[PDB]
Amino acid sequence: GXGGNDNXG
Amino acid sequence: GXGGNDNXG
Amino acid sequence: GXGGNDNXG
Amino acid sequence: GXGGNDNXG
Amino acid sequence: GXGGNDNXG
Amino acid sequence: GXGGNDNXG
Amino acid sequence: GXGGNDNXG
Amino acid sequence: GXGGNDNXG
Amino acid sequence: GXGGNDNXG
Amino acid sequence: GXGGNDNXG
Amino acid sequence: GXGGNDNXG
Amino acid sequence: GXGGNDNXG
Amino acid sequence: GXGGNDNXG
Amino acid sequence: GXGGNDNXG
Amino acid sequence: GXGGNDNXG
Amino acid sequence: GXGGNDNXG
Amino acid sequence: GXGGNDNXG
Amino acid sequence: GXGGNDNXG
Amino acid sequence: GXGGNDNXG
Amino acid sequence: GXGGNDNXG
Amino acid sequence: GXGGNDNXG
Amino acid sequence: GXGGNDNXG
Amino acid sequence: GXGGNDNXG
Amino acid sequence: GXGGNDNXG
Amino acid sequence: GXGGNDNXG
Amino acid sequence: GXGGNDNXG
Amino acid sequence: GXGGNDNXG
Amino acid sequence: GXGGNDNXG
Amino acid sequence: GXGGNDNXG
Amino acid sequence: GXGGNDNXG
Amino acid sequence: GXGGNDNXG
Amino acid sequence: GXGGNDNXG
Amino acid sequence: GXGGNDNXG
Amino acid sequence: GXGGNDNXG
Amino acid sequence: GXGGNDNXG
Amino acid sequence: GXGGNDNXG
Amino acid sequence: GXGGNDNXG
Amino acid sequence: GXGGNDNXG
Amino acid sequence: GXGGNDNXG
Amino acid sequence: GXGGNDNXG
Amino acid sequence: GXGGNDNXG
Amino acid sequence: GXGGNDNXG
Repeated sequence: GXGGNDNXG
Repeated sequence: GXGGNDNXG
Repeated sequence: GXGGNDNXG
Repeated sequence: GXGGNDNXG
Repeated sequence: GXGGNDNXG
Repeated sequence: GXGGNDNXG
Repeated sequence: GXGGNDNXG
Repeated sequence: GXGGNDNXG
Repeated sequence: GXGGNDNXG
Repeated sequence: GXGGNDNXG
Repeated sequence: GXGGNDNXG
Repeated sequence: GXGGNDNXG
Repeated sequence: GXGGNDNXG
Repeated sequence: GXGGNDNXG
Repeated sequence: GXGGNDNXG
Repeated sequence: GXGGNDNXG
Repeated sequence: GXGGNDNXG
Repeated sequence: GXGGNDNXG
Repeated sequence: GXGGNDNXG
Repeated sequence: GXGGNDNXG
Repeated sequence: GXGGNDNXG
Repeated sequence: GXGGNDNXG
Repeated sequence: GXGGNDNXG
Repeated sequence: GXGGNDNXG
Repeated sequence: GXGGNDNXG
Repeated sequence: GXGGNDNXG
Repeated sequence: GXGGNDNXG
Repeated sequence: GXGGNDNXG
Repeated sequence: GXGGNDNXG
Repeated sequence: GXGGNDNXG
Repeated sequence: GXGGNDNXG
Repeated sequence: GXGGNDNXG
Repeated sequence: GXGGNDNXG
Repeated sequence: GXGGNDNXG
Repeated sequence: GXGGNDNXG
Repeated sequence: GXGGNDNXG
Repeated sequence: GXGGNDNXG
Repeated sequence: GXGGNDNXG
Repeated sequence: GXGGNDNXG
Repeated sequence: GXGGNDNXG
Repeated sequence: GXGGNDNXG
Repeated sequence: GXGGNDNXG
């Protein structure tokens, strides 16, 4: 999501 | 979502 | 997710 | 921190 | 930290 | 740290 | 459905 | 469905 | 389309 | 379209 | 499309 | 589904 | 949250 | 969270 | 989190 | 132009 | 142009 | 954006 | 152009 | 973005 | 991005 | 004829 | 004829 | 004829 | 689509 | 679409 | 698609 | 001169 | 001159 | 001159 | 210009 | 220019 | 230019 | 600049 | 003169 | 710059 | 002159 | 620059 | 002159 | 036309 | 046309 | 045309 995403927290 | 997104918190 | 993503924390 | 950024792109 | 960044791209 | 970065690409 | 769905981003 | 789905990004 | 697209019908 | 688009009908 | 696309119908 | 799915990125 | 059987598709 | 049987597809 | 039988496909 | 063009959507 | 072009979506 | 960006003029 | 082109999506 | 970027002019 | 980038002009 | 053309770029 | 053309690039 | 063409590049 | 007796110049 | 005896100059 | 008696110049 | 130019006639 | 140029006629 | 040029006629 | 202890996130 | 102790994230 | 103790993440 | 530019003074 | 001159284009 | 540019002074 | 000159293109 | 450029002064 | 000259192209 | 000693430079 | 001693440079 | 002693250089 064009920069690193931050999933599951 | 054009910058890293922040999912599940 | 165009930079390293951050999964499961 | 918590999603990366999009600097010049 | 917590997702990388996109510097010039 | 915690995902790498994308410098010029 | 003859596209692609963009979910949570 | 004749595309590709982009989920959590 | 950031999800998959549908080309030529 | 940021989701998948439909091209030529 | 950042997901898989569909080419020529 | 005749594409590819991009999950958590 | 997040309820049921989603075909997120 | 995250409920049911998702066909994330 | 992360619930059920996902066919992430 | 002289920034990459974006065709077929 | 003179930035790579983006065809077939 | 989604058309190539044009930096350093 | 003079940046690599991106065909067949 | 998703069209090649154009840096250092 | 996803079209080759164009650095050092 | 007499200079070429620029079709999609 | 008399200069070539630039088709998709 | 009289200069070649540039098809997909 | 991209249909007919076309001839790229 | 992109239909008929077209000839890219 | 990419259909017909085409001839790339 | 972004299409072939026409010099000295 | 981004398509073949036409020099000295 | 990104397609074949046409020098001295 | 583009002067100081900056840090691109 | 592009001067100082910068650190691209 | 591109001057100082920089460190590409 | 479509002529040469001057970067960082 | 610390650029480049673009003449007749 | 479509002529030569000048980088870092 | 510390660039390059683009003549007749 | 489409002519030769000048890099780092 | 510390570049390269692009003549008739 | 085209008169004198030009340093087209 | 084309007169004198040009240092086209 | 084409007159004198050119140092095309």
